[PDB]
Amino acid sequence: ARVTVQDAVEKIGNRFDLVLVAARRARQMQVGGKDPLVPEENDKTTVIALREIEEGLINNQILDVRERQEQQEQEAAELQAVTAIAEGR
Amino acid sequence: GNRRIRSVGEMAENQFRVGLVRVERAVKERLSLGDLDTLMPQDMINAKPI
Amino acid sequence: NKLNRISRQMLQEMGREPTPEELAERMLMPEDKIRKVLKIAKEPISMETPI
Amino acid sequence: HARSTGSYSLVTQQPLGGKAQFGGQRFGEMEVWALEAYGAAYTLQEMLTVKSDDVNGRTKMYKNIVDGNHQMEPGMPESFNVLLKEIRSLGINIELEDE
Amino acid sequence: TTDPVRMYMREMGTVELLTREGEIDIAKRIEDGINQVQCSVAEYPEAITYLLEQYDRVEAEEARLSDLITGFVD
Amino acid sequence: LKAQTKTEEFDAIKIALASPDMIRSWSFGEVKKPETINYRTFKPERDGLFCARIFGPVKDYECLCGKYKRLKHRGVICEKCGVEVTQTKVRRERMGHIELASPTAHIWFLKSLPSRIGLLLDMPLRDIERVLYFESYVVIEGGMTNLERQQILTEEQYLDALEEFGDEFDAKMGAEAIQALLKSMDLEQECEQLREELNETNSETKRKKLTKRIKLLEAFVQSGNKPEWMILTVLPVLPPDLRPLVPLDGGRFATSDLNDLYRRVINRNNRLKRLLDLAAPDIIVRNEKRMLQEAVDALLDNGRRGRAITGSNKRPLKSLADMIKGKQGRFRQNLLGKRVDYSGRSVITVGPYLRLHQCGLPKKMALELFKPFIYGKLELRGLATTIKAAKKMVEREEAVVWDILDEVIREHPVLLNRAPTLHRLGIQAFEPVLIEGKAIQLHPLVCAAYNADFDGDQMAVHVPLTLEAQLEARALMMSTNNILSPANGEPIIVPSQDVVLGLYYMTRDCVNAKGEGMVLTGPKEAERLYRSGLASLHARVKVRITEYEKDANGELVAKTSLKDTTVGRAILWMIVPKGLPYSIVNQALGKKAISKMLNTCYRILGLKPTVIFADQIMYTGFAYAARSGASVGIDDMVIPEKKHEIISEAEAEVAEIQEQFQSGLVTAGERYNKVIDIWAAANDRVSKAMMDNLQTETVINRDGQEEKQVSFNSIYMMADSGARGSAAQIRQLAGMRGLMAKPDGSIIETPITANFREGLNVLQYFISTHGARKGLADTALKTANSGYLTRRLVDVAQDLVVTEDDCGTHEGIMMTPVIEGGDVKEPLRDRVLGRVTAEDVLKPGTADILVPRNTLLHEQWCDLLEENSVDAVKVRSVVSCDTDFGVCAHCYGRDLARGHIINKGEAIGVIAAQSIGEPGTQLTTGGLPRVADLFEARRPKEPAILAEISGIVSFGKETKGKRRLVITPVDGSDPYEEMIPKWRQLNVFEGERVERGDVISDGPEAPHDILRLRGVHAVTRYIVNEVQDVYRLQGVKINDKHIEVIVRQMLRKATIVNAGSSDFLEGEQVEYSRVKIANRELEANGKVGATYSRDLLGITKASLATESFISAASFQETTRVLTEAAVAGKRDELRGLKENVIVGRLIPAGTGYAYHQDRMRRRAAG
Ligand SMILES: [Mg+2]
Ligand SMILES: [Zn+2]
Ligand SMILES: [Zn+2]
Repeated sequence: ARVTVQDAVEKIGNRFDLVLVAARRARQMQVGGKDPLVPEENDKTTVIALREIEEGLINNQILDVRERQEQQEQEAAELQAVTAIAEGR
Repeated sequence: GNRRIRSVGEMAENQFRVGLVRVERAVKERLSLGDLDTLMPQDMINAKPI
Repeated sequence: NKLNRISRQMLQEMGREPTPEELAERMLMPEDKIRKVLKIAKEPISMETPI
Repeated sequence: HARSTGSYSLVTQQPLGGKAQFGGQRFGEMEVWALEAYGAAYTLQEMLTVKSDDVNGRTKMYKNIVDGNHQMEPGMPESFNVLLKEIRSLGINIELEDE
Repeated sequence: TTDPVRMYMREMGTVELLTREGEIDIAKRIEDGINQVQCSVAEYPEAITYLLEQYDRVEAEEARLSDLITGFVD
Repeated sequence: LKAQTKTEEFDAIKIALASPDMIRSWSFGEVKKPETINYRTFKPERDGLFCARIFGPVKDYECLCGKYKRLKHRGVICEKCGVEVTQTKVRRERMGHIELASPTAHIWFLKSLPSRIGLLLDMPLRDIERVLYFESYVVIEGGMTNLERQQILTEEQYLDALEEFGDEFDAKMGAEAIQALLKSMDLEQECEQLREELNETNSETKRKKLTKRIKLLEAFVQSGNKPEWMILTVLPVLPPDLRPLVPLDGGRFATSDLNDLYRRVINRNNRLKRLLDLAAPDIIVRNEKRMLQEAVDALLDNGRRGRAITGSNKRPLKSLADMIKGKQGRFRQNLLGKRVDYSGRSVITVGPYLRLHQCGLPKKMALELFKPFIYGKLELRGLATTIKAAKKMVEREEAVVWDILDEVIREHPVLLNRAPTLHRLGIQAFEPVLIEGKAIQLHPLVCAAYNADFDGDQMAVHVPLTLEAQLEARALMMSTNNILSPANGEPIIVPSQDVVLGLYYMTRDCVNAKGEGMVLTGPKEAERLYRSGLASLHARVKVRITEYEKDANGELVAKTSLKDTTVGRAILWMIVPKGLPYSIVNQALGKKAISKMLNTCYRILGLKPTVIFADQIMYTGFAYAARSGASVGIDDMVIPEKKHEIISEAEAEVAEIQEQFQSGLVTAGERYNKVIDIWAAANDRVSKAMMDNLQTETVINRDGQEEKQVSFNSIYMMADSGARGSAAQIRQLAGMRGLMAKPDGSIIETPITANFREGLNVLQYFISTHGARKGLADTALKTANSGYLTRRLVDVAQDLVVTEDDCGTHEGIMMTPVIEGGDVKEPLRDRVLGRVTAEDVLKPGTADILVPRNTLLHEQWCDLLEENSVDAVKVRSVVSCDTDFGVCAHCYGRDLARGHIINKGEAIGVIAAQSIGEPGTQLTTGGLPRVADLFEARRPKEPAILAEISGIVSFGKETKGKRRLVITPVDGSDPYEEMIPKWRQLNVFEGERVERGDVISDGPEAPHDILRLRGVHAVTRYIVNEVQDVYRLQGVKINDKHIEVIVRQMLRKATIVNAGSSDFLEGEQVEYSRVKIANRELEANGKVGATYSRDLLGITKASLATESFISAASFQETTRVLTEAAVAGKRDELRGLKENVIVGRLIPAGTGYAYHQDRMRRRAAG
């Protein structure tokens, strides 16, 4: 278990944005889009996300960056599909 | 000395009293127009009211 | 209304009150209709009734 | 007593024990303040919307719980939705503006 | 005092009760009035021919006698 | 880009009057008949209050006639009887209408206390009602003849006026007249004329009402509402399912009273329509119109006229206004307030084995609670084919399911709640532990925050479904994250009784005990000595210990020495983590010291080390207390040997004073007080006798003859350690108990000479009863009163939340020690702790800054202030914060259950109110009612008076009932002379100069004055110091912060003085205003800025003003709020807490604060 979140609160000051950020990450794992960034002890995504904050590899900046990266990762696949919609003309 | 104690017996008497007054109005109302020997003390006094 | 009238006399006349089938013979119709008629005739209870 | 998903009141959709499977615990105003003192917004919304008063949100939630997706698609509590019609039943025009 | 029961009781109480003779007076006035309109209806040419066109529909089975007249004198 | 038309996510809300066509928009048909259901087949009769055509299908997706029963057919309107086949849910939405023959007045706008139609037309109410009942004629658009526009005429008078002027004059009566008035009214023209007339005549009587009326009018103009709409043409009908006819058991039916009401309105209406085509006389159609008016009024809000009674039932039928209204305001969110799924409850028990972060949960409760989680998890791993098969599994309770439950339980917090939730600790999150049995087990250390005894109190459980709720629970509401009271930084997790009795018995020392004098290498072999039976738990011994001090730079130093200690303290040291010095465990460890231990541990090592520490302390406390074999016997209560003699000597005293009264040497009253005094002194004598005997009487031998130490007698240890019991209660057990008081409040002069160890006779017990009875009564009533206090408080605060980071004002209040009459009734270090300095503070010499400008003052900084002699520090407060519409975190303080500075977005208003309210149970002029008077600003009964202005004053005129006081300023103008009644004994020296705000008499002073004359900082200091006096007398620790935020809300409004933008005398928000003159200070007008005067509003008065009307309709009187808003067309933007709770979206605070912020900026933007 994770008894006290104090260490995570150190990493992100607000402690409310912690709930938000840890949430956003916890759903990335629960809905299967991704996998944990740190050994899962049988901890549910709630606690796995908190360990990821404690280890400093996940926060609002990183996630926004990663997501902004993934946007271009899908835009690369569909590149031909959506440009084939030239029928708009 | 100014606090009096009632109990089932006293209270029931009051309710039975209330029943008799609401039946009283009826008995007078019927005995107003009553025909002489036809009606008797049954047709007047009801049950349900008391 | 006809039933109320009978129930009035029969209340003290019988000393208890006419049985559910008592007014039935007194009334013309099939006489089992007392139950049906008596039910739909009832007025709905206020849904705001404090309990 | 414990209750997961029981019956619901008709007039306002709210948990009600009809089977002697008891209606849920009563969450009061003081408890709302308790949630307001903590920074917990989502617990409070789910408390007075999907867990109780939202005739839609409740089913959309339950299906997600078995699917393994913890979310809420909250919608509007039916209580407030009734207050709108009750106000609107008078001569008062009450609308929801903007976007 | 509001309570509309009162504002009725007080509004009608102004109207004075009719004497048994006064009743016939008013009733007599009615007869004159109606007979005027009855006579006034009798003086319209279209009012007759229409009644004619209606009874011709009655004899042609396009209507019934109950839907036109309630009876004459007799 | 296009906006939208269909469903977006709305912000704000608007409310206004409804046009007849507007009402028709909602209506999907006109209800033409009073019929409800067919009476045999219970189907709805068409065109009736229940109608399939107008409203909706009785059953889902099925036509009424039954022609189209297939789920494919949807948008089809049946050709036989038109019913669009759709879910029965739509019968809960679609409205209807009724077209009324004659116009009808809306009871809300006729009878609201400030009658709206009345003051809109500038016409009295009784006249307007007289016209509605056809009891007189009223003029409309009189033209130029003889008559006023609003003049009222009688029967004969109307006739005479008509013969003279046939046309160019008009008069009507009844509803149609009023509607004609409102339509003819030109608001623009009336406004202009009223503006001129306002200026011309100067009288307070005149312009008060004048300004009130003009405000409404221009508002009503700006509203968009047209006056005619207060008269109903069309009447909306509420959807059927909101007043259902649904069947019951035994075939009986039950329906809402509205039907009974609605039915009536229709009939009368229909009859009137009939009575028009029948050409009835006036006297009848008039009566019918009145009857229609009565029915409509009764429908909307019943009880403002005749109070119509429902059919066959005496109890008056509940109308639509009573559905909204209630106790208090709205039923929906008010207590109480909606039932919630996924919950349960039961009797609670101990469970001492628990770690502080967990709780025992009965097996059966958890199974039923997590049912959906269990169902979904069972088929995720494939132990169940489908959801149904999973249901059968848990319904069969197959053995395999318990392990699956351990999965869904492991990391998944649950919420625990107790009955009187006061502060936020009333609900706390725990990690569930599956437990056989039906009782909830609760960690002892938490029992204090809940005020939960074990005498059978029950607790409730809530499951946090959404992911955000799990993380909110774990990161906010979790047990381990709140260890400190938000009211004061002291730990609320302080060990309670058994645990502290253990540690007291552990670190204690007797004079001679096994192992005395020996020396040991370390704590490990100390326990080895004790557990093996060689050494006694308490014996004086030197042992080598290794302590730690982190006094280096972020670095733990180590030092070892031979400490002179006991065996128990040696053993206990094993728990103390790292950087604490051994000095903390070397004492006797009473309940007071044992708390400061945990506190320091928190302020030094941080959170995590303190938690595991706390757990260990509990475990060892219970354990060692059990070894101790502490008990309580009847021979444990030692009565003084001198008691009977003391009673006798005091008994002689009473007979002496009595002899003096028989001979008239002393008056009756003087006797009573005297006799009462000697008995009281006697009680003190006996108390301090048995206390000496009981405390020290252990007399024991070490190698010599004698010595005496503090007693090991059981009951003393309880009272001494701080576990339970106190000198007062002990005094009642052994020494005599008190002098009770007769009911009228006097105190009987023959006290209770016996005690509980001895017997009480008949009389003594009987006299004891009143104290008991008054005790129980007082608490049981004062408990409710306390709650009421919190209510007003959270209403007046609430929406206050930390918004900016630093508002950047140097302003703040001067914090000094309380220094009351003796030495320091409360120090400086406590007053300034955790707050932020307003400006840099000097040493005794200067160009030396000890604390630099705004810095959080923590334990080291406060001690640095203590190192130097600095006696006074100015501190930023929430009352002075420059931030508008909120408080900047820099101005608040650090306080939380965590030591860090308060986070951005935490809602301080609630926690302020809660922190003040929770201790309110312990209070008892003076007491809890004194607090209520303070926060309500109430001016006292016989107040003092303060000098209005500085300068030399003198007495003037003579005795009229006021003897005038004339003040003469040095430079400025004299003219201030206040009329003070001279029969009140004065103070102010007739020949001396008094500063403004000096004592012109004695007695309390109204804080209104203090605000006005002395200033803002002065009054806030007065409130905090007075209320803190009240609480501190009872021993309640409440930080001044909380009191200050309530204070800030007290002064939210101010009254303008100067002008150039807004109105002269308007009371208005200092947030709005200050932001308005700060905007004006530049740009705009060069400076047109207006001067205000800060005002003091009592708590119940300040809560009245809230911009959002949805909030006000909650706790205020619903009817007035809705109306007064509906005329102005007020648009509620939410933005607050109360309102957002009603509508059911994210609170604009805490976790939600990100949402509202992100939305608020999207709004009024591109
Ligand atoms: Mg109890
Ligand atoms: Zn059909
Ligand atoms: Zn500030």
